Amino acid sequence: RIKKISIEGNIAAGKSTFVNILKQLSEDWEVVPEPVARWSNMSQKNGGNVLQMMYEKPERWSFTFQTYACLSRIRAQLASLNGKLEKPVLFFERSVYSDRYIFASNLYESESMNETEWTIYQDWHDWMNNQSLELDGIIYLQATPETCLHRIYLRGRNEEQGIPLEYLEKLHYKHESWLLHRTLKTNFDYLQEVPILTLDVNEDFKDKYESLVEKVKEFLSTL
Amino acid sequence: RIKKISIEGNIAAGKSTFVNILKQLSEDWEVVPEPVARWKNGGNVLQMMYEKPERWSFTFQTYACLSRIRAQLASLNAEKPVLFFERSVYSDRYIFASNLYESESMNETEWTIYQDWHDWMNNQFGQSLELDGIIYLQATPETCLHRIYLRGRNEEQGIPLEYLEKLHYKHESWLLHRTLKTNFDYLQEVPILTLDVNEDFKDKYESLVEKVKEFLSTL
Ligand SMILES: O=c1ccn([C@@H]2O[C@H](COP(=O)(O)OP(=O)(O)O)[C@@H](O)[C@H]2O)c(=O)[nH]1
Ligand SMILES: O=c1ccn([C@@H]2O[C@H](COP(=O)(O)OP(=O)(O)O)[C@@H](O)[C@H]2O)c(=O)[nH]1
Ligand SMILES: Nc1ncnc2c1ncn2[C@@H]1C[C@@H](O)[C@H](CO)O1
Ligand SMILES: Nc1ncnc2c1ncn2[C@@H]1C[C@@H](O)[C@H](CO)O1
Repeated sequence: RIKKISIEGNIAAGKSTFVNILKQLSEDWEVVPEPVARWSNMSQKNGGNVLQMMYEKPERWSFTFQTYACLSRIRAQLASLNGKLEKPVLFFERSVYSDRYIFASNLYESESMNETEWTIYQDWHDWMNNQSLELDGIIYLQATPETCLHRIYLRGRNEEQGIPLEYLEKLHYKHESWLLHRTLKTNFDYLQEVPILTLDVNEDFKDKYESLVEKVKEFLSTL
Repeated sequence: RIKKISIEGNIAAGKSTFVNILKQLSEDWEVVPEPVARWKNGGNVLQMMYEKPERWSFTFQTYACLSRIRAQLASLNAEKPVLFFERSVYSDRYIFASNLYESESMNETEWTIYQDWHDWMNNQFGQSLELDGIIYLQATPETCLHRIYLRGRNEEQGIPLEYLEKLHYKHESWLLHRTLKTNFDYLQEVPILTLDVNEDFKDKYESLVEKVKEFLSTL
């Protein structure tokens, strides 16, 4: 019996950092890192190609990217149900919900996907998933768009130095509608009541992470 | 129990005609017809695919092949049931997406990604969408183009002849010479039936339907 937890947060808030932190702390704790972040500096080929494209001309490629990136996530968390794990916990790096209600939905609103692409994507999504990876909990790593902005700066990936404060602000608002106010409605009945834990990570924690983690073990003890 | 046979063939060779014909002759005989034939968003995407195919080919193929996949999964649930599909997931790939890639309307990345996906879309869900046999409706491309005009269609009245030829050779290679190799290995074995439908058969299909039965009798 493996519990599944999704760790969520904006570009550069500290997800793979944190995710690599609890990694080391438990033999019963495994993580699945988001394939998009690894393409991000032969699936690596396809993955590498589509990301630069996506940046250069989102209005052309958001639909091919979002489907490929989401397919990539389903097969990764699947191959992890196997892999490992007495008191198992699987941490996901972001989820198939993130894909759709944060990134895909955002590109429609931005018009980089038209009604047709969005409507198709929505039922591919709806369908692709009805056919196991339901989550037991959600951890929300909360940071302001300016913290993420400088942390994209401490990361120094080429492509992301472009990314402007306004796109981060945009994504922040959607994480807050979804994970705090629980304002957003989904087409997945259960994700209206998945328990959620919200961690504030504006303060660095790379070597001052004990409370965060005590908070994690608590919430985990209450599932 | 429920055998699945594919009716294959170039555009307007007569596939929609033969399966409807076959459909009235036996309580054991049902069919699942390809959605592109049928073509809301499928209709916008189809229309866009005629407009700027270098833009919409990847998107159309996706939707077209999963729109097919579910349709056939929906049908899959008499004494000797036989379900004929109006083409298969293989047609989608090794006839159409192929060609479109070959014609540069998909780039390498697009192509590789689609093959990957397909590879996975039709394995995860291979539970009986797998074919028992294939019936190749064989027509000359010059025949298929009269039937293009016969069927009288908006967008269709301009199919260059040359395209139909693009589609012929691919069929012949897969279906006649059997030169074409895949990643659906079973496929390079499965019995194929080659039918000549150059002669109109709308009201003369007994010889056609005789063979289909001699054929089904050996599976
Ligand atoms: O407490 C922290 C958390 C994160 N980071 C840095 O912020 C950048 C982006 O964080 P990460 O890649 O983990 O964010 P993700 O987007 O994966 O959430 C990296 O340079 C991390 O070193 C940091 O310096 N202090
Ligand atoms: O023996 C035949 C078979 C077909 N057709 C006509 O050819 C057109 C296209 O055939 P169909 O839609 O069946 O071809 P498909 O694309 O479905 O292979 C239709 O208007 C048919 O009525 C015909 O006149 N004689
Ligand atoms: N679905 C997605 N998952 C993870 N990251 C995504 C997704 N869609 C877009 N991105 C990011 C945002 C940006 O860094 C780049 C393309 O804009 O990829
Ligand atoms: N996958 C496909 N299945 C059936 N027809 C297709 C497919 N891809 C393209 N077509 C045809 C070719 C042309 O007649 C029209 C527009 O591309 O649809």
